[PDB]
Amino acid sequence: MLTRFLGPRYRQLARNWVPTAQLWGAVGAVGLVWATDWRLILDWVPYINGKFK
Amino acid sequence: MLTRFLGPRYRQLARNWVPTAQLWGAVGAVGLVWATDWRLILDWVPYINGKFK
Amino acid sequence: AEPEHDHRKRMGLKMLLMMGLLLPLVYAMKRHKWSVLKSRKLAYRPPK
Amino acid sequence: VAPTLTARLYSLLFRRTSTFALTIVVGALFFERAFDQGADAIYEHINEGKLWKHIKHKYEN
Amino acid sequence: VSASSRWLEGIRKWYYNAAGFNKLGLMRDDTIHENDDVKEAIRRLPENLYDDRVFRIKRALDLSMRQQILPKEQWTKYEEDKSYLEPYLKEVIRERKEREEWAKK
Amino acid sequence: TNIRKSHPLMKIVNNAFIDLPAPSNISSWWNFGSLLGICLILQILTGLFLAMHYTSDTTTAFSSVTHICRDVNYGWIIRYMHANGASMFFICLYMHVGRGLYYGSYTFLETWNIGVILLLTVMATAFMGYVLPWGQMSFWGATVITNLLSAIPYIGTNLVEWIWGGFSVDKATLTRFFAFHFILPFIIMAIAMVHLLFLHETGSNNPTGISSDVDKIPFHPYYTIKDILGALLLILALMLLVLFAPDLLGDPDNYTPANPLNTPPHIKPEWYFLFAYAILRSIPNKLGGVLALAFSILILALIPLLHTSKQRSMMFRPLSQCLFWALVADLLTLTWIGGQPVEHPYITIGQLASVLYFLLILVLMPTAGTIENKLLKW
Amino acid sequence: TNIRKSHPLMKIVNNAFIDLPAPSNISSWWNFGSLLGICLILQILTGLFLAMHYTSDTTTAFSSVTHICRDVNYGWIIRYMHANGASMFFICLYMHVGRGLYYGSYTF
Amino acid sequence: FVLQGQWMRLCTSATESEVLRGKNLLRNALVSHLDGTTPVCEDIGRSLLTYGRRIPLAEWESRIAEVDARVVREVCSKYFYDQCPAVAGFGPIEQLPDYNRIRSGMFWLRF
Amino acid sequence: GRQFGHLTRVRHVITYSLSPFEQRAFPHYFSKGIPNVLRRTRACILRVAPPFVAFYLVYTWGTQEFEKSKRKNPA
Amino acid sequence: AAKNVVSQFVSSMSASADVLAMSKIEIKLSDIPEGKNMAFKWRGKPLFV
Ligand code: HEM
Ligand code: HEM
Ligand code: HEM
Ligand code: HEM
Ligand SMILES: COC1=C(OC)C(=O)C(C/C=C(/C)CCC=C(C)C)=C(C)C1=O
Ligand SMILES: COC1=C(OC)C(=O)C(C/C=C(\C)CCC=C(C)C)=C(C)C1=O
Ligand SMILES: COC1=C(OC)C(=O)C(C/C=C(\C)CCC=C(C)C)=C(C)C1=O
Repeated sequence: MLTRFLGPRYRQLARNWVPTAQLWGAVGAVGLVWATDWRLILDWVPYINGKFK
Repeated sequence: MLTRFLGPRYRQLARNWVPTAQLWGAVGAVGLVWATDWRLILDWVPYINGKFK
Repeated sequence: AEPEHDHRKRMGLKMLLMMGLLLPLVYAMKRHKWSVLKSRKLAYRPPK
Repeated sequence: VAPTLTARLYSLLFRRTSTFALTIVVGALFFERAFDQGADAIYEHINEGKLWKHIKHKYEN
Repeated sequence: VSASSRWLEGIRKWYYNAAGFNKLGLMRDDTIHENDDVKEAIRRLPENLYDDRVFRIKRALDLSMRQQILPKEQWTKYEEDKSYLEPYLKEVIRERKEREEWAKK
Repeated sequence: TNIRKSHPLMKIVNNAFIDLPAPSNISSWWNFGSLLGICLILQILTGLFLAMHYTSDTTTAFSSVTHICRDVNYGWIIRYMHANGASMFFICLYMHVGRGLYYGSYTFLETWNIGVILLLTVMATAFMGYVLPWGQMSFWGATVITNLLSAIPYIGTNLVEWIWGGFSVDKATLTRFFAFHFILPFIIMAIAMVHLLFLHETGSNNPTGISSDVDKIPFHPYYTIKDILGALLLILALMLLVLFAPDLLGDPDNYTPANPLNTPPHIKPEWYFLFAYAILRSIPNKLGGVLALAFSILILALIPLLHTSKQRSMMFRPLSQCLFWALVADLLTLTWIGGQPVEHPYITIGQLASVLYFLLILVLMPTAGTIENKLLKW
Repeated sequence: TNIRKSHPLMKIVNNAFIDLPAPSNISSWWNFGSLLGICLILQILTGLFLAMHYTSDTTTAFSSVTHICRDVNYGWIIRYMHANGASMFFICLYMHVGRGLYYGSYTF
Repeated sequence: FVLQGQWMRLCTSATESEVLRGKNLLRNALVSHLDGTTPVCEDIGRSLLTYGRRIPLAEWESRIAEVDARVVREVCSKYFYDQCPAVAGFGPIEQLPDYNRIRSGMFWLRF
Repeated sequence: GRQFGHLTRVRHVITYSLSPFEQRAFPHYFSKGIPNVLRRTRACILRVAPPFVAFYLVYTWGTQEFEKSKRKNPA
Repeated sequence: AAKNVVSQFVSSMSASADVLAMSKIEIKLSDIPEGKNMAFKWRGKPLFV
């Protein structure tokens, strides 16, 4: 019965909020990465190679 | 400046509440006595001589 | 008696540098927001 | 390259709260490293008593 | 009347200046602590005085906030210091005291 | 409608930290309320992490405390943050009470009286805290203190032995003190909420002591950030203490394990009780000493009855200011004396300062208020 | 005005246990909320008294629990009230959730 | 709160249907107003002082027709998003929100 | 309780304000600033300072008497 | 009932493996010369001879 949110306006709504939902996810990611010191993900970043090898 | 509560009515008030303030004190006393098992005070009561000597 | 001695002073050094950076900044943040009030001007205009 | 400078920072990154956050998080990452090494080296210079001595004892393992 | 009265009057003037409400354009009655008797007297004030009293308090709280003070010429001068509240407060107290006498009998 | 304003949970937040009408002119001195808030949480958080390694048994008590500082990762800061936070909690507590006294804030009876209960509670809390490491000062402090209660006629011996769990400060006594030191700060918090509940019926007082309904501002940009800036200042003070001088306010003797046969020549409280300690020993009597010790704290409950001035604050009252500062100065003397042996100078000055403390609050300050009223023709 | 209705502290009590409009037909099954309330306090109280003798060290943990049941005056009931109260807390908890499920209470 | 909430919504999430309504309300306003010798005469005089031309209805239509949601959220953003307002209050205004709060309602943390 | 809009009655008071983004956070900071602190200091020294020196003096004397007392010449 | 549960919780803070009091220490007098105060441990308390 979630057919209430299915139409052109809602489709326009979703798009208007995508760059924002996408940028919020970049915030969440880097934020998770930097806070746990994600070895796997971090080692690829040019500077911040404070784990030598 | 507690001279507000000094007069015939307040004097009548005090008396009307005396038997009550007195009986409340009897309640408080026996209540204290029976709850701590006041040796000194209890030993005089006829029955309740469950401390023999 | 105090094995942590050195490491603590290294943190303490960092605590002083951080504070020296943070203190003025938070102060400026707070002054900026208090601005509205500090320069507010009042006027009394009664009838007659 | 000065009036337009904080202007660009605002235009490209501070306007949206999206970027604003992304920038301080990207900004927290680099800063941590620069402050850490930068302050270690200041703690390093005013001393020279700890593990500068390491070169001796070890290596013989 | 003479030397002595002026000396007590100048001691009072001295305390006044030291008290420093004048520096914030306040009047003595603007500094009174608000109990019921006082809350009622404020209520009984006429429109003009009430409005003036709020502006003064506001002027002072504002000054007190930025910890500044008024230029010396705008300080309230002692005995140019109208005790606008007094007569109202006095009557409110007198009214309360009568209630109190009646409450004793 | 909004979301903040209507939601059952958020309402409470909104009405306490967002839209709360606050006076526009409160100064630092009003920050100590939030700072006590921070100190309370800081004490609870570092307090919990310590409880994850601490042992409440005399056999391993000291050792577990040592285990924390050498072996437990970052156990040492946590331990010193705890120790120094307790002192920070008392500096803030004292500022707060003093602020209330100078400014007339005590006229909010329930708020203030609840505040007295909060003072007593953190005091009872910190005393039990200090015994936990089981140092020489922990044990002899525990001994000297509890034994005071033996001056209470006919009930005192049984009372002291009841809280001891024996005839001395032993095994039963340490574990006991752990449990109470764990539960007390939670109760404190529930009371701090009731404190804030009563405070909300009127809102805050301000430096002038004059009503501020005429000029209120939202707590929402102004006091959130001013409290923030202020907590940062509390952190500086605390961290300066812990990362540079962690024993400065501490006693080097509580580092020697408890020895029920070795009485140190020293024997003094933690600094925050030194004034009360000085008042206690100024009296050549067992009962009177503890009767006056108690009265030096419970007197805060008599203060609102001794308000005599027609103005609320001290901002406009010079004579009263002098008397107030003489109270603070007298309290330095009291702590200083309290931290000194009961030999020459010290006895008579600490004896007279005790009289002054009570002459000041009980007679001098009220009399000044009457005089001041008179000078103003009020 | 009253005293119950107006006092900041008593209001809360009044609005929660005195004048609170309650449905006239709730049955036992509605009692488990107050019973969980009692179990919570019972767990805290006996829990505190146990903490006055219990040791958190592997060396003396069991022994301290034994010390309580033989040596500590009335230590044994306190210990069993604690243990059994934890079970009572779960019987009530389960009644409560079930009551909510049967009756549709979850719609809140 | 509601006023500001609408400006931001439009700054960020303006949808197409409402923009057609806006355009439609505007086409009606334009034409309904230019009814009678008086409003038109006024229109001619004022236009020439400000535009140097008389802008024919067909052109205003063209300019209106070109507006879609994207334009609204871009044009509203430019003028409203995170900008300082001029606020004027008169009457019983104890509850007029503080300036900082009105200023903080000019941007959104969602966005 | 409290709220805004139910505090008190105020009439005929205008309040001009300016946005925080249009003014400086530290206007005459050292210029007007320092004079003010000196003035605030003058206003209060005579009320704060004296009690404290009285202690300062009682402290140094108190210490001297004590230390000098644990010494002795004849008898 | 209230008495009893309250009394029991109150009593839980007194006795234990703390009934000890044996001691009755025998002290050799020739070990303490003239002018000396020798302290011993007696019933958990210091005893001066
Ligand atoms: C756990 C200890 C305490 C906490 C958490 C606490 C928290 C607070 C908070 C948050 C405020 C509002 C902001 C402020 O003025 O600082 C406040 C104000 C106040 N507190 Fe406390 N406080 C505590 C201890 C005390 C003590 C010891 C007293 C004095 C017996 C006290 C009496 C007051 C009074 C009268 C006010 C009103 C002050 C005014 O508005 O001018 N409280 N407190
Ligand atoms: C419920 C939160 C708290 C817990 C769980 C807690 C737990 C502990 C523990 C396990 C110890 C022994 C470890 C040690 O000595 O470092 C201790 C010591 C102490 N705590 Fe707490 N405590 C809490 C809140 C407080 C409060 C409110 C105060 C009062 C400011 C306080 C002041 C002290 C003091 C003075 C000491 C002894 C000094 C020292 O650190 O060595 N703590 N606490
Ligand atoms: C510490 C555990 C709990 C306590 C103290 C607690 C306390 C209460 C109290 C006092 C009531 C009102 C009287 C009653 O109907 O019983 C209540 C009702 C309710 N509780 Fe709990 N309860 C707890 C656990 C739960 C659980 C586990 C659930 C289910 C997830 C639950 C969901 C409900 C619901 C929906 C109601 C409304 C029932 C109705 O009105 O018909 N609560 N609770
Ligand atoms: C903060 C209040 C509580 C405290 C201070 C506390 C403290 C203790 C202590 C010291 C023990 C070890 C002594 C023993 O085993 O008898 C224990 C055991 C236990 N407690 Fe708690 N507890 C509290 C609340 C709870 C709660 C809420 C529950 C959950 C119903 C709970 C369930 C248990 C259980 C199941 C045991 C182990 C079984 C046993 O009694 O041997 N207690 N508790
Ligand atoms: C042995 O060293 C001492 C302490 O450190 C352990 C103290 O803490 C105190 C004072 C403590 C309190 C709780 C006084 C308050 C009493 C009441 C009734 C409020 C004294 C005197 C002391 O000698
Ligand atoms: C308008 O006056 C007030 C302030 O300005 C001086 C405050 O700063 C605070 C701060 C209080 C906080 C953050 C709550 C802390 C309490 C606990 C139990 C954690 C309150 C309540 C207040 O009324
Ligand atoms: C009208 O419905 C209700 C009842 O009848 C079924 C209750 O019996 C209770 C009892 C709740 C109590 C006594 C509070 C206990 C909570 C704690 C944290 C101790 C409530 C709230 C209620 O709403």
